[PDB]
Amino acid sequence: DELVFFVNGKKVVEKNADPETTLLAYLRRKLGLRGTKLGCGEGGCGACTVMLSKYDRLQDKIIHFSANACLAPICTLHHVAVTTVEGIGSTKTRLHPVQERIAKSHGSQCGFCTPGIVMSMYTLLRNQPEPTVEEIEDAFQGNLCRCTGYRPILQGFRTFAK
Amino acid sequence: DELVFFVNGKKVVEKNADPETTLLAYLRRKLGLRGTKLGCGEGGCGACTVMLSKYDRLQDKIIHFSANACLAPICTLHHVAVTTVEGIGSTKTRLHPVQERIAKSHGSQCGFCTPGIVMSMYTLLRNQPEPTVEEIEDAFQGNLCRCTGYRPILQGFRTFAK
Amino acid sequence: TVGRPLPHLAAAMQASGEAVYCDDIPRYENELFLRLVTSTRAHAKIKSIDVSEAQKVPGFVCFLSADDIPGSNETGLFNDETVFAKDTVTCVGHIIGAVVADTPEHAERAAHVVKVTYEDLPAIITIEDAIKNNSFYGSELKIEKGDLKKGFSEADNVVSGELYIGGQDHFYLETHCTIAIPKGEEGEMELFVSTQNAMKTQSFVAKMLGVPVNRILVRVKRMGGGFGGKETRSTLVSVAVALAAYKTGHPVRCMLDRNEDMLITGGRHPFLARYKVGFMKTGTIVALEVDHYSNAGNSRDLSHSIMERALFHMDNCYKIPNIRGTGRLCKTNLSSNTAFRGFGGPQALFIAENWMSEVAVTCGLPAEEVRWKNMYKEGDLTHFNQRLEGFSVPRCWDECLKSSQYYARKSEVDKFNKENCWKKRGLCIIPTKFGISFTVPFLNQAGALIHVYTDGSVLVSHGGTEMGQGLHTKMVQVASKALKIPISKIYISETSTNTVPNSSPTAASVSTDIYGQAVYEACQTILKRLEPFKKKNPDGSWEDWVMAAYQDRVSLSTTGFYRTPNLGYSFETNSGNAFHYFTYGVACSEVEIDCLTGDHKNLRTDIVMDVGSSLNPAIDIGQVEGAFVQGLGLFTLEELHYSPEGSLHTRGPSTYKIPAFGSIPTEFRVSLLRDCPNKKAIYASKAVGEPPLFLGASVFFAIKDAIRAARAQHTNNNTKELFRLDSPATPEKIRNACVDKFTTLCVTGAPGN
Amino acid sequence: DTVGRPLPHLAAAMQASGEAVYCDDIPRYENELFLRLVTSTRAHAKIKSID
Amino acid sequence: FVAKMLGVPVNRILVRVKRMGGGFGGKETRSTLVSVAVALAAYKTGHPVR
Amino acid sequence: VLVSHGGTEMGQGLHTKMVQVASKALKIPISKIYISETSTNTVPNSSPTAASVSTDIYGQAVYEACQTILKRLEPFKKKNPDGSWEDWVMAAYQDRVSLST
Amino acid sequence: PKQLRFEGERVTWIQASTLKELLDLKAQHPEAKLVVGNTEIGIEMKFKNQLFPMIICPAWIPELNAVEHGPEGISFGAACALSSVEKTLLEAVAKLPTQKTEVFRGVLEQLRWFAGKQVKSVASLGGNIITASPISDLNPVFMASGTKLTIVSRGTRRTVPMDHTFFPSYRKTLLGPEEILLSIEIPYSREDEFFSAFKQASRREDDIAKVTCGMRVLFQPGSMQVKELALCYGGMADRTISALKTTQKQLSKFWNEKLLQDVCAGLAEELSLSPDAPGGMIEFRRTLTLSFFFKFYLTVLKKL
Ligand SMILES: Cc1cc2nc3c(=O)[nH]c(=O)nc-3n(C[C@H](O)[C@H](O)[C@H](O)COP(=O)(O)OP(=O)(O)OC[C@H]3O[C@@H](n4cnc5c(N)ncnc54)[C@H](O)[C@@H]3O)c2cc1C
Ligand SMILES: Nc1nc2c(c(=O)[nH]1)N[C@H]1C(S)=C(S)[C@@H](COP(=O)(O)O)O[C@H]1N2
Ligand SMILES: Nc1nc2c(c(=O)[nH]1)N[C@H]1C(S)=C(S)[C@@H](COP(=O)(O)O)O[C@H]1N2
Ligand SMILES: O=c1[nH]c(=O)c2nc[nH]c2[nH]1
Ligand code: MOM
Ligand code: MOM
Ligand code: FES
Ligand code: FES
Ligand code: FES
Ligand code: FES
Repeated sequence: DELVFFVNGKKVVEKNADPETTLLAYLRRKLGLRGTKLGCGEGGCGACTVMLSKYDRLQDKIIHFSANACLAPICTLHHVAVTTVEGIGSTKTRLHPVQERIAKSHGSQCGFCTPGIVMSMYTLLRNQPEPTVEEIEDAFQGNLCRCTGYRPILQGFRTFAK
Repeated sequence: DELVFFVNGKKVVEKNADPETTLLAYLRRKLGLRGTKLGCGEGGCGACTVMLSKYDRLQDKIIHFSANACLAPICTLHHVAVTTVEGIGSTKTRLHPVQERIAKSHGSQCGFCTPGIVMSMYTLLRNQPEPTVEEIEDAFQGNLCRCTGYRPILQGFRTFAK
Repeated sequence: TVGRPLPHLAAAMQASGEAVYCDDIPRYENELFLRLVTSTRAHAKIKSIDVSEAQKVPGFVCFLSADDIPGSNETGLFNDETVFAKDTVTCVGHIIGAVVADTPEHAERAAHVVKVTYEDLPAIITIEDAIKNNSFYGSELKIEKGDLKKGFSEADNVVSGELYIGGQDHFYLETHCTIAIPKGEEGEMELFVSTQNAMKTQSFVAKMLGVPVNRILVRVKRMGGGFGGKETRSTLVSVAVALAAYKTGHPVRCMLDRNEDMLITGGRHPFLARYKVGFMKTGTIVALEVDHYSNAGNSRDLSHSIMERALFHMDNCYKIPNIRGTGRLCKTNLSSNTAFRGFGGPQALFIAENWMSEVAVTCGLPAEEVRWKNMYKEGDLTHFNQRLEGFSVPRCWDECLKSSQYYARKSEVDKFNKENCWKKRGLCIIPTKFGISFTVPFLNQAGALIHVYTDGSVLVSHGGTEMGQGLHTKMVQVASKALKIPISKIYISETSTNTVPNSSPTAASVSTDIYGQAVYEACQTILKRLEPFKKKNPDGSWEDWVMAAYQDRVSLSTTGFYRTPNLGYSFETNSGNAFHYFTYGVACSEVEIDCLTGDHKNLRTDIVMDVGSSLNPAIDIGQVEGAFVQGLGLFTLEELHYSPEGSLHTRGPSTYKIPAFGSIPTEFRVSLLRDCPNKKAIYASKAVGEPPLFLGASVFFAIKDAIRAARAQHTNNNTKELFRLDSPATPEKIRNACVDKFTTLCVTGAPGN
Repeated sequence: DTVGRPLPHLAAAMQASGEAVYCDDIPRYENELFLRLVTSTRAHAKIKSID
Repeated sequence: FVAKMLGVPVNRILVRVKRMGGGFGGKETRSTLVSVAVALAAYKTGHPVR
Repeated sequence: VLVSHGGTEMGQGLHTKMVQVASKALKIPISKIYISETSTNTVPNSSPTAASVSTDIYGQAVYEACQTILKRLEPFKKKNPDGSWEDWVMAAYQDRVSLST
Repeated sequence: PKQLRFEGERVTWIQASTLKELLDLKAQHPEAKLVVGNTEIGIEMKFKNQLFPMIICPAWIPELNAVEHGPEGISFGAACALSSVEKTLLEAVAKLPTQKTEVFRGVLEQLRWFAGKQVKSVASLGGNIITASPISDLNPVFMASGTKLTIVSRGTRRTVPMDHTFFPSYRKTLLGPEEILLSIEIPYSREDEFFSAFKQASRREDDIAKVTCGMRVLFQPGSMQVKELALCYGGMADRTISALKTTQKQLSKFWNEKLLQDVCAGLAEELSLSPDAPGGMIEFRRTLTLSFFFKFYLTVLKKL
């Protein structure tokens, strides 16, 4: 059978899906979208954060949630739409405000954890356009940064509360 | 049907031969043996000179002749054995005397036409280990060199006569 | 823009995922993948290696071992390592070889399936085994000032004891990574590595291949973190991937998974310390004797220089008249430990703050009173006979006390502890100083290379690598000021061995200083050369001058160079400058512990750092914040745990806990000290990278304060007792020291109390 | 000191073996694309449309 | 010429030349008709191009 | 030794001739010297390789580069008259002298 | 929505669309590995080197995804994400009265400092339970609360409250080789019924030696007299265990100073560790078992 899912809005038809392929591997290495990073492969660092969207035949609504790409078998993603860091904005066209915020706040130093924190925050905003300081801070239990000490990121993102 | 030929002694099993594939394209781009060069694609420069070997069911013997690889369909090569410049020697192991000779004689300058002249001469020696000045000089009607003025090549190869 | 808070130049590309790290580089059509094969024994003889089943794995290309190497199998800083292990393995992650295959996946399957047959050998794992087996690299390092017998005779009280501080993994979000491209001519090779040390990557590859250094090109665009673990250890990947590239004639790459990296790459040196302090009832230190032991692991690497920086920092900010510090490097069957942000300072500084906290208890005085009494004055000499000029710690200290409202919050604390029974609070204020310069004098050198092109635009290149610290940003700020042109006209692409040769590793926190200087010189030369054309056309633009210089055949390219003046400490004699200057700081922290679970909140931290005149306040605050939270990680949270056989259990985020969003103090305030220019460095600034990490200890001791209080509540009644608390103070260690009706068996049996 | 002495071109042996790398001989990337110029068939003309 | 066509400062553009299989003047300037075209293709598609 | 200059190699043996000059200027074997390529990030603003003057002008640039290296190594040469090129080179690096110009 | 099938180098993956398909495939292939979020299987294949040549993904099946509010409590399909559990349960806590929500709040505590939005968004409930990690933070809760488990195979259907017999040996659960966990009903808290959940803050070995517990007391109507008492722990053996001897001994005893003394003597005896138990941390581990209970004891007294 054919595996059909979307990435950054674009249709992906995988005719020979291997059940062992993780979405991270698939983005980086078949699709060439290198924004999503490998940081540990065991679901603890968040560097591989993506947002997934599926229609839920139940809530009626389309849901959006965040996910670890290093653990997500592509085979679970039939009819699911992936959005990566490169799907929300770019210095070539326009940064998404989430991206510009972390950039101008000095919340990114080495930068390797940034795309996943961008995604962890971007997901929250998709589910709650006006979230609380409470909700912003807890949105990141699954992202680690070794560089910043976290204070600048939380401060930069706090501008999305009230 | 499968296409089966050999390159520098190694078996090549092409399961989906395209009739339009030239040997040159195949060596360079499927096999990544980049010592054979494109100079014209119309059989006039010799930059793409290889040696071919087939068993001839008639002479009894195996025959060795030279060929333009820009014009040879791989499809004519079933059960033919190709030898390229990387098949006869190398600075990594040992230069074949034909290579060492052209080098030490100042017969190579820019060097783009060298692989094919090496091949044109190498073929002559496979068919006549002790050729005459006459046969050496005529061996090269199909090789052009824009650099050397030919004199040093011929002088360097002359040491193969007598 | 110097002194203005300019965001990191790559930040927006980092935010978008356009910024290219090593593994993000596109693959060649024929590019291959390597996976290291690694020991599963601490100490053994390799009996055989069997590849049978790896060969059957789809896409397998070859297995590599020691026999495949064409040049030398002798590698390491001090030539004491193998590229591939031969007869014996000397630790659990010891590299034996490597599988090469067509996909990282196929590599992974193939490597996992290589059977090694071993023959176990006697094995030295702990510092304690190393001592008792007399197993060290080199002899004892020593600094001795004054006279001990007479310090100890004159002494009122003499506290002695033993301390341990655990190692640490770098946990750079990006693991080690190398792409090697073999060119096919003359042994040439081009390499893209995540490394702080492109000069050693180059040497090692060449030594291994048997080819001159001039054939080998090493490029480093950026790293996803270094913190020291890429000063040297990067070469365990680089050299292996190079060989693969040599053997197959194809491009080859490797990025390690986390678990490989934590096993193989080495981390911070654990220290054991045995100490003896002599003091007056006043709290004035009169003598101090400390023997240090580090756990080096199975090669020398940077261990010796680590113990030197430790010995230079065994005083913290304390004038100690009679002093003896020794250091021993334990030779053990564990991954070779290496550089980690602070490079032995943290460990020596923590040892120091440990006996100091005990002086103050033993004397029943408050800690701040005792710390202060013992503090260096402007112009005092260190135990290593270097003059302390511009000693700005008292300013840092007063200003920190004041804005941290330390005396008032101390009231709140003893208050909280009287009304709270199973929860307690602590508050501590700690100083630091940190020497700036590599301990080895020859590394304090730096080249830069500037081209100015004819459209007016500028390409800067220098020996330093970018790992998140914003080195390129700061360098671009200096060029732009030096040159008197907008930052927008300048650019740095990458670091490479073909632009700046023989560069020292990007380390020791002196990169802004030394590279800043080199770029400054480079700029200056360009300014001389343009002077005439500036005079001929005073109202013209930079572009006119530039164009007019080219038309007149004046070179628009130059090198730049810098040498740190006046360096050279001697361990015999005990004199000469070890450092160029010191960075200074003070932190105060408040924690609340739960005495029933050992858990804790960090409530508040206030930090005042002396950075001189920051080239970039944003970047420098960012350095203090980062350094501090890694120190907080080192002292309270991060714990590497090994089996009795020397096999690491802690091999990912799930069993190794580095600080998380919610770990950081609820109130996290950082200030840079105002109006304190530093004459000794580029534009009156100071190195900021490593010096703040140790301020994290401020949480260790606040927790120790909280534990003290819980013990006075529920155990004995010594206002003056000392219990041993090692580092890291994790939940376990914290709970156990809250000796109560629960930890003794309750029940109304009896024990302790 | 080899100045004045007939030293062979330093790359000759590699040129003789076909190890010497010219532009097109550089390996391709996995995603590498190929361009072919479209060119005029007229000496002087107004371009009216391209299809 | 690559920079001018792309509208980006010169310091963004790295040119490397190992060797040529002949020049004789034809690659003093005229080389750029290809170079500039291949560069654009690289710009427009974001892939390497030859 | 890694030599780089503005000239490009098209078969005329420019790199060969530059290597011969460097080796004579520096007083060391040709085997110790190499030219990899010509690039805009090593030598900027280069005139095209043309007009037959490349040996002349690049030769002279490499000569100058060499001279500066020779000044720099002079002290260590005097301190160690009987030592090898590799000793002078290493002794200069240990003493924090630039080996790039 | 039809069944899909994918084949690769070593594994076969069947994406089932119907509970019948699932139940049939498990009968035909009892060995088959079920995979919902992969957050456990993924680890096992990559780091522990397991190959399961045959995988079924039941993620699509309604039932397995359903959230039902019956009179006993709230039932969650075994495939619902921990984040749905958390969201459904947050609403229950905020809507219903305190006295009916002790267990839910227990579950929600374990759910607090547990993974991240990424893991919780794809990690299933059933997935956790069946994984049977000795340091699972949820099984101690389901156990102490007697959470009812609905387990199905082709033909058969049983419901059983989770108790100590449900985890027989390391990583094993009491499912037959054809059975799948269909759903999980987390119970409403009764009158005179109180609950707590605690966990060690940290973890140091892969799946051992992290103390975590669920605790439940039911009193005689309006009294302080114990009727049911359950103290379940992870992190003290190779599986979720229950302090059966200790709590049995306290039936119809009064909730006071004396009971505290007896329970702690009991807990130190019954959950005692040999000084070479896997995981180390012997002394700290003891201390958390008693200290956790003391918290429970103290908290119950306040709730009383
Ligand atoms: C970094 C991270 C942090 C974590 N932290 C914690 C933590 O703090 N506390 C904690 O308790 N856990 C923790 N976990 C584990 C997590 O809770 C479980 O991995 C998860 O619930 C498994 O669900 P899954 O959908 O991923 O199951 P899978 O990995 O897809 O499979 C789970 C197991 O159950 C079987 N199975 C699945 N569904 C059924 C079914 N319906 N019927 C019968 N068998 C079935 C599978 O065959 C397999 O054995 C963590 C995991 C990660 C990634
Ligand atoms: N973001 C980030 N900051 C960092 C590091 C890192 O890897 N990432 N390494 C530290 C270490 S170990 C040192 S020595 C200095 C090195 O860079 P500098 O010399 O420019 O300060 O920065 C420190 N700050
Ligand atoms: N073999 C060879 N010789 C050659 C060329 C060449 O392309 N190949 N170019 C010629 C031209 S046009 C010039 S201007 C000179 C330039 O190189 P030089 O300055 O080193 O002589 O090489 C000449 N000789
Ligand atoms: O020799 C060294 N001396 C140092 O001070 C240092 N710091 C990091 N790396 C270093 N190496
Ligand atoms: O000197 Mo920093 O690399 O530990
Ligand atoms: O000067 Mo020759 O390149 O035309
Ligand atoms: S790589 Fe760390 S969670 Fe995916
Ligand atoms: S900035 Fe380096 S890890 Fe976050
Ligand atoms: S390329 Fe000129 S003859 Fe084939
Ligand atoms: S060497 Fe240039 S064509 Fe013969």
